[PDB]
Order: sequence, then C-alpha cells, then structure tokens
Amino acid sequence: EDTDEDDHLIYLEEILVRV
Amino acid sequence: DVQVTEDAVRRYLTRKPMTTKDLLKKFQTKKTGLSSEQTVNVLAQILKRLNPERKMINDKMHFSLKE
Repeated sequence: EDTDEDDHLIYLEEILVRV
Repeated sequence: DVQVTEDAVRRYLTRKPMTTKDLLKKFQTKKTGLSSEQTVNVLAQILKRLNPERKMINDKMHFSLKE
C-alpha cells in the first residue's frame, strides 16, 4: 500500500528545528 | 525494549549529530515496539526538547549539539 512512512517523517522534521 | 525519551536523544546529540529520520530510523519497532510511524509521532515531540544547533553532516541536515 501507499507507504506513507516518510510523508510525516519530513513534516515532523520541521516542528523540531526546521519550521 | 528501548523507549524513545528526551534524555535518550540528548545522549545521541552530545555523542554525534542526527536527523529526525536518522534519529527515528535507528529506534524503529525493533525493540521500542513502536510503529515506524508512531516512533516518529513520539520522536517529533522529543526532538525539539534537544534545543541544538542546525548543521549539515555529510551534506545531510543534522540538528544537534556538541559538548
């Protein structure tokens, strides 16, 4: 199926120190 | 059964910078028993607690500090 594992992987990447 | 915690990530930084992907990919459900997605859902919250400095490790965006 649509492995949307990396999709959010980049989203949370910003909340950290990459807003 | 390692668990993703704030204090756990600090040791990763002081030791060597990491990226969110690299920080979570290492944990994985291998032991934490946390889904590849959940492991992130619980890692994202702890990442910011680090309060490190942004830098590129080997051309890769790595956020972390260095004691």
